Amino acid sequence: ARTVVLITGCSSGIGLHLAVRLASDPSQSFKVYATLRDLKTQGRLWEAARALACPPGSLETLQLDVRDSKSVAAARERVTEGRVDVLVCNAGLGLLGPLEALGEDAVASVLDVNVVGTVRMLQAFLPDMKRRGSGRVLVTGSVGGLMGLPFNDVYCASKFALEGLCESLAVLLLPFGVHLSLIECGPVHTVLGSPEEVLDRTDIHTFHRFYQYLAHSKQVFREAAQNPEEVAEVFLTALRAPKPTLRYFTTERFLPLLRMRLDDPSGSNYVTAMHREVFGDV
Amino acid sequence: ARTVVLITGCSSGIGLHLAVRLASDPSQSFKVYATLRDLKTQGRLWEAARALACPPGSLETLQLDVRDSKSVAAARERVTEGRVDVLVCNAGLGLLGPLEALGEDAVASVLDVNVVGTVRMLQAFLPDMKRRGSGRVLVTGSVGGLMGLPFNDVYCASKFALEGLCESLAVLLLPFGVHLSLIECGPVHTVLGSPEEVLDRTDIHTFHRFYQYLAHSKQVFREAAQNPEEVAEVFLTALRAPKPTLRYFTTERFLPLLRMRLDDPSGSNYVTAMHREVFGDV
Ligand SMILES: C[C@]12CC[C@@H]3c4ccc(O)cc4CC[C@H]3[C@@H]1CC[C@@H]2O
Ligand SMILES: C[C@]12CC[C@@H]3c4ccc(O)cc4CC[C@H]3[C@@H]1CC[C@@H]2O
Repeated sequence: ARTVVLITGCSSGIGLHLAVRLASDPSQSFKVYATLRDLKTQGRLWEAARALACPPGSLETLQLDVRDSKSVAAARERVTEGRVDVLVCNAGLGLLGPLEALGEDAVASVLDVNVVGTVRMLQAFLPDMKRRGSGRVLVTGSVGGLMGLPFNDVYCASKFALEGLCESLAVLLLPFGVHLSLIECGPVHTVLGSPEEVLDRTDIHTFHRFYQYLAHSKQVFREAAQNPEEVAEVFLTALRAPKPTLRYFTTERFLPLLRMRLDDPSGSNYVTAMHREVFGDV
Repeated sequence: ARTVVLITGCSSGIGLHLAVRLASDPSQSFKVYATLRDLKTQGRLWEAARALACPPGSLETLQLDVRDSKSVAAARERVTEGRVDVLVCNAGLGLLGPLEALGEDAVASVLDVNVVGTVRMLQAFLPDMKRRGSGRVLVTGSVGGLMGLPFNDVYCASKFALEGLCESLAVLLLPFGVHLSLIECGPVHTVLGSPEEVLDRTDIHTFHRFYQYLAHSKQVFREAAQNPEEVAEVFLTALRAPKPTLRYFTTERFLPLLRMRLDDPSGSNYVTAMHREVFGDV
């Protein structure tokens, strides 16, 4: 179809749902290049596509490893239409655990995939959009890019990094007609490490707090996780907005914590509120 | 002396000033390990130390490359007191230019030094502080970690990343008696790329906007840059606070732009205001 969409990280989760949502759109106006790091994981995407009866040719899979600029360049060459109307930077990795228990390689990988990988995509696709004077870039954000969460230090670092990157670009892009938007997701229905391993790399008190955090997050997920269909639709709302805003929120549930965070720049109200919220009183 | 301070990136700028400010303190209560990536750049630090008459033994230089965990481990071993009371994570790199004109290596380096290097330091020193139930960690922040600036995409990405990292850690650290604070700096009196090189890697319109930005920043610096002595003193105010806050601001000048940014979560007021502020009307 006519609007060419390229999405990264479509093997599961939001990327998978978004790819099939667009490819199966009743208007048949989207051509979707769903990219994955490893093609051997494409089965779920095709099963979903078949379930939604995506018309033949509305969806194509490409292997694209955001850690490698050559892979990024090669996938761009595979876009037969010679243009990308909507670029969805969704590829992302999580990392949970006490900071001192995280391997340096794992820390570097999260940043390389989440942040540098997004930079690689923008460097490869943005020039063309600037030239044409049109294009939409949607970036999967997280409420973790808006406020710090204990035991998610590196993940939050990476999501905050995207906020800074995108906001900086948005200020420049205004006159180019290229729109960039972050879709700020809360928990969505869709890694960890052996207790033994974690305990071996941290102290007993940190380990105890980790347990409390895990218990707390499990509850937040139960109460607040959204269906992927609801979240994917927010991407569509952003891509159809004639004048998209910088951020779209999939839920308003965290806006108050965000405001408290915003109203006390010293950060002490937020730190204290979040600490009592997750652990209790200290 | 008694309070052991370890500071990264002391070859120039804030780190250099802070190191000599602490080592020369009239109380003679600080022992400072000033670290540098390359010892051949230590001359300015020693000239400054001599000018301030730092008592012999109040300052020692160590080579510490934050990109290398072995180097981090080796510097930690050189701390003869066997403890670090105050850790100042200051090492930082800047990167200015149109995103598409930045080399992938330069982008990765900024993140590795600014973000992963800080993680390496925390992983190496935080466990000890948690064990003792005391310690202060000061991290050099920037107003660029609080709001996006055009042409500073990667730099802002890295400073925003520190905000997320530190805020996440602060929530956990509250009960450990380990204090973490970001010192949010505006311009301070203390890299770029050939016009030809930049033009070769971007379009003429982006290049034009880059010129406008450079003109604008030159003016902001002239009007708002603070003396390094004033900025270094903010670190001291934070390190002496009995109950330090998460953030200290060296200036209040940008607080309004920060508030506008905070009051419109969609980001459109900020993007528009910043765009007119730097370029004009579009
Ligand atoms: C950061 C996430 C959204 C915010 C969630 C949250 C939000 C608030 C809170 O008090 C705890 C948690 C735990 C899990 C978090 C989620 C894990 C993945 C998701 O992106
Ligand atoms: C980001 C910095 C502080 C904020 C400064 C600013 C702040 C506001 C603004 O409109 C423009 C600039 C240009 C230079 C920026 C500085 C460059 C180094 C410093 O950390």
